[PDB]
Amino acid sequence: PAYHSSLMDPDTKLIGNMALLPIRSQFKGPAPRETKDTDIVDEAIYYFKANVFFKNYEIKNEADRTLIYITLYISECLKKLQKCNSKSQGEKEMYTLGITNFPIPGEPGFPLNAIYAKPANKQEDEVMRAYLQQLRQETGLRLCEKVFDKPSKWWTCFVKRQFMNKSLS
Amino acid sequence: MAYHSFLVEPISCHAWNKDRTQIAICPNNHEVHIYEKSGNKWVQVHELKEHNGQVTGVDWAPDSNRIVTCGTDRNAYVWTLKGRTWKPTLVILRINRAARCVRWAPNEKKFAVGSGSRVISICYFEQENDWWVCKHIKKPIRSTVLSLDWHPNSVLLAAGSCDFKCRIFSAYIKEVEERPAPTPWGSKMPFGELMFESSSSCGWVHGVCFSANGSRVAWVSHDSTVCLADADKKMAVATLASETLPLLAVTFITESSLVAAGHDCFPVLFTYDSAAGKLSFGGRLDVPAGLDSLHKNSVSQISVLSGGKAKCSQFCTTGMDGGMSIWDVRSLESALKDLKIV
Amino acid sequence: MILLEVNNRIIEETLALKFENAAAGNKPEAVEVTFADFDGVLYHISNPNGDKTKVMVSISLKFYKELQAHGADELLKRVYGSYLVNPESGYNVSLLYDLENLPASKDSIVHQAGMLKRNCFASVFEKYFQFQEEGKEGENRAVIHYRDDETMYVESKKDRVTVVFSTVFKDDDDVVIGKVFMQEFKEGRRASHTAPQVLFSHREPPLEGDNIGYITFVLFPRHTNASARDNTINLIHTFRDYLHYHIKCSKAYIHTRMRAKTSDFLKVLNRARP
Amino acid sequence: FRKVDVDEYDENKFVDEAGPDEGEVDSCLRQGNMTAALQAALKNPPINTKSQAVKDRAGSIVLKVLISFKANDIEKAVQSLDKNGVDLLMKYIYKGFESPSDNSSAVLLQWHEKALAAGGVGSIVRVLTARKTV
Amino acid sequence: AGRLPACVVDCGTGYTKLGYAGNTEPQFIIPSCIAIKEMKGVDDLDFFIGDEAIEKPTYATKWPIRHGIVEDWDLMERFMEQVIFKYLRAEPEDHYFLLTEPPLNTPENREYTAEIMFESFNVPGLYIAVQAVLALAASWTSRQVGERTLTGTVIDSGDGVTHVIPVAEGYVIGSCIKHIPIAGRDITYFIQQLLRDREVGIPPEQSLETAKAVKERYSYVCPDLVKEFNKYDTDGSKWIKQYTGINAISKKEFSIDVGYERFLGPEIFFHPEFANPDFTQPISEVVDEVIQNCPIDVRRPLYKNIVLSGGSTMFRDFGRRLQRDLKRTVDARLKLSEELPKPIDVQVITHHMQRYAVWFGGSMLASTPEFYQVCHTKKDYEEIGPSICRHNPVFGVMS
Amino acid sequence: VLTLYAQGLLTGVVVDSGDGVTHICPVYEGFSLPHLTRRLDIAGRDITRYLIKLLLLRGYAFNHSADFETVRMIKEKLCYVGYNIEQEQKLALETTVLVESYTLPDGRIIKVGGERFEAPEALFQPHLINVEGVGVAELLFNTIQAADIDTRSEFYKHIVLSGGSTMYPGLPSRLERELKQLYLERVLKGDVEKLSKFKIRIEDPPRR
Amino acid sequence: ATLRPYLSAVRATLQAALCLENFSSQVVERHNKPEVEVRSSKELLLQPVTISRNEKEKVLIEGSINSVRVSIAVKQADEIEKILCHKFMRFMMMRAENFFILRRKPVEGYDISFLITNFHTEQMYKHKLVDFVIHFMEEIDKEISEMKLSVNARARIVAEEFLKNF
Ligand SMILES: Nc1ncnc2c1ncn2[C@@H]1O[C@H](COP(=O)(O)OP(=O)(O)OP(=O)(O)O)[C@@H](O)[C@H]1O
Ligand SMILES: Nc1ncnc2c1ncn2[C@@H]1O[C@H](COP(=O)(O)OP(=O)(O)OP(=O)(O)O)[C@@H](O)[C@H]1O
Ligand SMILES: [Ca+2]
Ligand SMILES: [Ca+2]
Repeated sequence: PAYHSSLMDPDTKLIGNMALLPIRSQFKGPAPRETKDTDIVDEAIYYFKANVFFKNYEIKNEADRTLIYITLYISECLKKLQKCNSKSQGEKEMYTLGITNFPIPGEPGFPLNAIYAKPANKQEDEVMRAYLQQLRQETGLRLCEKVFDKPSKWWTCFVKRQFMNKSLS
Repeated sequence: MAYHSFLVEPISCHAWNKDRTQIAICPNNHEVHIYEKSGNKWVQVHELKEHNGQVTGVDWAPDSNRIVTCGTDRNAYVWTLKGRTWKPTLVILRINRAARCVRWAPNEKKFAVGSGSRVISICYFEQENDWWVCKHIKKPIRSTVLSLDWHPNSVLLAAGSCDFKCRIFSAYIKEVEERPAPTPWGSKMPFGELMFESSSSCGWVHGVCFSANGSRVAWVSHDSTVCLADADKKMAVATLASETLPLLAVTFITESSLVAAGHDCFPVLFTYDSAAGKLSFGGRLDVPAGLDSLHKNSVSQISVLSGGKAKCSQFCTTGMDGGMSIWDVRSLESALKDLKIV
Repeated sequence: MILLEVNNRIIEETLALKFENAAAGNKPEAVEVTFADFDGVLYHISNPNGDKTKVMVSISLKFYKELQAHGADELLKRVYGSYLVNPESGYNVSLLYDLENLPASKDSIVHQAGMLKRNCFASVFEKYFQFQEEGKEGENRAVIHYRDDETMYVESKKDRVTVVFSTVFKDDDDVVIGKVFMQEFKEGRRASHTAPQVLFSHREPPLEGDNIGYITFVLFPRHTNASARDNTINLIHTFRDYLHYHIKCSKAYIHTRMRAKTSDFLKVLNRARP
Repeated sequence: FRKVDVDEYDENKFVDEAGPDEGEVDSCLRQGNMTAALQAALKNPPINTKSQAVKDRAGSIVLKVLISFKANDIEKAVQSLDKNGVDLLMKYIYKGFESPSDNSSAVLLQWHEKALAAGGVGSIVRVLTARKTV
Repeated sequence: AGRLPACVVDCGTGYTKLGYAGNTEPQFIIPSCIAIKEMKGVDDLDFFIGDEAIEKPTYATKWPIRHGIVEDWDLMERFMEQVIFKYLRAEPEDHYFLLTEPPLNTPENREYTAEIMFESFNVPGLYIAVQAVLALAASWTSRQVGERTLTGTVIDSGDGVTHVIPVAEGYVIGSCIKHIPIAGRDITYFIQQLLRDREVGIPPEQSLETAKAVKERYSYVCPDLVKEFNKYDTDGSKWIKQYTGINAISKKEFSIDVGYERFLGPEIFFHPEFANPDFTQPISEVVDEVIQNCPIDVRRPLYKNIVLSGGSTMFRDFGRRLQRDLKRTVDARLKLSEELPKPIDVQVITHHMQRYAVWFGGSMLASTPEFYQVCHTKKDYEEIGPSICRHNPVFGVMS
Repeated sequence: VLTLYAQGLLTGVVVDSGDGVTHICPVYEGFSLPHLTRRLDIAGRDITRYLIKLLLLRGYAFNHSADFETVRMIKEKLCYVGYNIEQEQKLALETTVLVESYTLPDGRIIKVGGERFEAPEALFQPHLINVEGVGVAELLFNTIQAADIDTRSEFYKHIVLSGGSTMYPGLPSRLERELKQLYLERVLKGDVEKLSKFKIRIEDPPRR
Repeated sequence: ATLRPYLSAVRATLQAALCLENFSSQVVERHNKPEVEVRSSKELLLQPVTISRNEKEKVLIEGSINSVRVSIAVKQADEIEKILCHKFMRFMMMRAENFFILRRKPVEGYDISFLITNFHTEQMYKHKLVDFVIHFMEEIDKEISEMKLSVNARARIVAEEFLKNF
């Protein structure tokens, strides 16, 4: 079957029913500081190529909702990164993409409202907003060094594919 | 004239209740469906599932509102309405072949079942053991009994069989009725006594019928002939050979006018002249798939819906085509300015 | 396909793949094949002594001695020369190809290998076409039993060579259908006045049972001379299998007709349903 | 013990319950009175004889008359018969079909066409229904 | 067996395997198609079959067989005309014939076949073997198998749909058969898309040709997708292969990089969802499902002998991957029970003759004396009729 | 005994055929007579098993352990007892009147014909299924002949059938035609004219 | 000139004979058999009749209360016609289950036989069945002539193709 995150800790935090998982990042956001050499973003990028072909994904825990989200976002990055023409130019569209306000759980336009819980109030809304942007910024950064050799056709080839047939857009 | 299709498969047999508000039909099945009329539509209201073989006959006792059925499964069941459901009561007929036809006696105290066992089972109810018992009329039946019809006196019974004969028997059951008054057919009527037997020796007798007062019995044979014998002219028999296919069902509509239908797929009229003692063709009653008749297959049953066999105003036909037609004598008379009844 | 092909596809392709590989430098694959041909012919392709660099093609004809009594060996040696070696026990003619020593143009040998059977039949016809061209009359006729119960007779005359076939019709009916095909061969000159004359009997053998048919082909110098000799041999030695083949294809055709008429009938019957 | 068809001796089985004047027919036939030949040749049929010979004889007499007629004179003859006559002709027309010889079936098919028109399919039915026939 | 070997013919939806009994491989493997013009004279004879019937300018190509069953008898009967007189070159009256059939083949189709073989070609004998039983006979050639048996689960995957067929003592448990909407064509179709979204220069009219080549020349089944995906990105040079083809029009060479599709292609057997929306069940589960449906008393014999047949089962490690995944499903299920039974031996046999397992099994049986005894003869056909071909007594195991 | 009590009797020979075995239980004065009570090794399952083998020769390969309950359905719905085997084999061989469609649990349709009467024929010809014996009908004959001459006629006029395996359409008629045969040979030693007097009717009541 | 009259007599005879009705067996308990086949109750069998065109072509019609057997003697002018007719009739009889009114074997003395039962006349307009038998008689005559020509037509091309290659 598909690949599920194994970062779910007995004491991991939650922002909605998504898992507020640590990330080794420098961008601002409520993500806990990460010690270990790998986080939910490295797990997402490592599982992408495989998982992207799947249509049915069983949410085992809240860590999977965070994983799903990142997998969907990577597809977004490829669409843009594809039309780029240098690792430096790619780094630009990556910041610009990370900033844009993509829809979030509970809004018209978000792909999995039946699976992701909606922010219960204005604070959760702001926290979640910020956690997603932090993930996006860091995702797009680490993903930008992979995709570039010249954006490798071995990543560009996925632009047309959608995890579970969904799209953050 | 008025045709209605209940299905495309055969309607093996039918029976209307007292009011002609409901009709039971066998859709070529092991079961019986009862339809009731609502406005200008037919609505199915019941399903009698009990026979474990095709139903061959159905008769509805008017006053007691009891339906009786017989089938190839060798059984017969009496149906009684308990609230909103019909419950069946098994009747041991003691036959080893399929039942073929059945008719309630006019007094509703007993019914008769014709079978392939070459016998007629006369059944009646004994309210001292709570069960239906029967007596068999055996001699001189040599083949399967295709049709039956009671005399208005609930004692004499007409029967047609594959041995080519139309007979009249006494079906007198002392335990439910009084000794019958004399009749031109004879004065002695002990159970099983053969009152009359046609002489012809060819053609299966598909249908038999007594007139309103019962002094005349008519039957139709496979050799495309129709006959009438009246006890008043010393049982003389008038005979008419047809130019068309065999008739399968017949009924009087007045003392001297018959209506029959069969493999030609349409009803016809026959009239009898007492003085001359001769039968005459009265004409086709259904004058205009691939056919120019209402029914698209053989008409196997006909029955009077109103006016009795003495002055019928409307009659019904059901056929192998699944259709049921209601004919109005009065209308038929207008539509056909040169028609002559009685 | 109306005319039956003269070459054996199994032989040709078995060889072509082997030469293609030998020529490419690959290590030889082992080969072991048994197969047949019309007239009770059995072939065998294999690696003698398991030496995969050597491929042998052998043929077995139950009537070989009769062909041999009419120049078969001499003719076969002319065509195959050194590829022809001592016959494999159980067979009559064996061809041997050293994969490590093939010619520049192979197809020439691949094509000739494919006609092995035909070349075994060749000499008997060249012998009599020869007689006729040298007016050597009186010579004994050749009798070749190409089947357990069918026979071919070849006799040369002053200006014509005759080939008479004694073929069998297994089914009692197949004889009739055969009379129809022969009747047409019989009047073929009405379509090809120069083509060979065909005579046919039904039980009675010519001057040269219920199921025996004698077909006689009269060949003229324009058919047996050195220039039309080969095409003529390619046609006459297949005649019998040509006739039986077409009789069967005739029955197959009638089946498609019967399938059509029956299907049509079934359509009408069902339209008779309410 | 199963080879004996016991049903043969069953007492519940069913059991069922002569000819024209040769000269008389030739008289009408010779004197041109065809219609009279027909009616005479259909007089007193061998319906109660067990001998198939006396029956075939009557068949021959009728068949002789049937062939003697002229295509254009058949309808006239057929129409002269009473329904019972038409019935009887039918049985004969059908009996003749059983012995085709010298194109007799050609004339019997013409007579059939006229008898049918006169008696209707019912006359055919009564041919199938007979328990004792010509 | 007399002087000549019998003819063995296995007609499949995509390819027909024909040859003579005794041989190890078929003498001809040709597309099961026939090209006709599109009937007076001999126009019924103007047709070609196999490859010679695929690209014929003036001829309409047809496929007489759908889902392994003959859909057009006219066309099928002619196909046999050339199979016998053109390719095999056998006098049909001198050779017994062995034909094959799919399990869902009706006894009616069997009589239609016998009518054609006896009425048209006059063969001296005919036997119609079930494809699954032949696959099991062919596996006997395998090392993994010690004693001959005709009880086993057969996985037949060719070109149409794949079938999980259970067989007990020679007869198929037809009521327990299961099909899988994934086969040779589906895999090529999937590899084709993987090539469109990445490689360039591929001649449009040769897309399927290239996908099918790559499928049979570079594909295989891997144990894990991410690890596999990682081996490629971590070393590229050792996992990215090169396929060059011939531009049919430019008559020139065009090369593309062969990558992920190598293992993603066969994967659809285990993750159908990758390419088929209407089907999600992994093959290992269907095999498990079929076996659990069979009588208890024969489930272990079935698990112990999962034989392969068909070109689509030729992918490297297919058997290994099937045995692993099936051992897990049965191991887990057997664990829950214990929580709330002797371990079940799951064994998937693989051999060299798989690409043509049926034909091979048929060739081996038709070379034995028993085959000639169980074969229905011409005398039998004449006296009893085509119904004697309804039942073809199984043979080969008991002795 | 209980069976006979249902039809208001005390004396008579009962033929009970179920799923496992068929018995012929004579009863006199209200109590069974074990000294005559014989047993027939063939019954329900056997006939179902036999139907499976017959359907195999027709091209239908059912699995004895997997489809046993399916064939039983077929057997109960389409099988019956021939009255005259010769006549039955003529209908199967020369026509399609006996052919009936039957849908299997998976949707596939099969045609069943002559095997409809051939399967139940085991009850009368045990050798068809490799079982030595005489056949339900003939067994019945002996049990009543090897008994009290005075109570022999009484038994013959009181044979009752019970058990699901006695529901085959035609069974009663086949027994009667078979008893008359044995009675005409092994008793009347040949003279047909005395056959008529031999009274015998088998009660095949509606229930049980 | 003699076909039309012949088919008109056959048609009238079928219409008269195809007047059937469901009949449970009076001989065998709960059985139901085409009486014209088992013939176990003489009173249920009608009189066998024949309609002949000539000494060769004819039709035999056997009726009973629930079934009718019809046997046709086809026209066969020569040997090739005889074997063609025999193959076609055999072709159809082998397929009698799809041809539900066909007999697997004809009555001795005929080429093909029908068995029309009450069940057939129940779910199929009898006049349509009558039509079919008449249509069948004509159509098989034609198809046979088309087969005869085909064999001859193809025989000629086959003889020419071979001969013209020398
Ligand atoms: N080496 C290979 N690896 C993977 N697939 C292969 C290989 N060789 C052939 N195939 C595929 O096998 C399939 C054909 O197999 P096969 O001949 O068994 O099927 P078939 O019998 O013609 O059709 P079917 O069995 O579905 O009715 C084709 O899809 C072909 O591409
Ligand atoms: N209509 C039928 N026709 C023939 N056989 C039937 C019919 N109905 C049921 N059977 C068979 O009868 C058998 C079951 O009968 P029954 O219930 O009397 O057996 P049982 O009493 O449970 O066992 P036993 O009588 O052998 O001790 C089964 O073989 C069943 O298939
Ligand atoms: Ca296959
Ligand atoms: Ca019991």
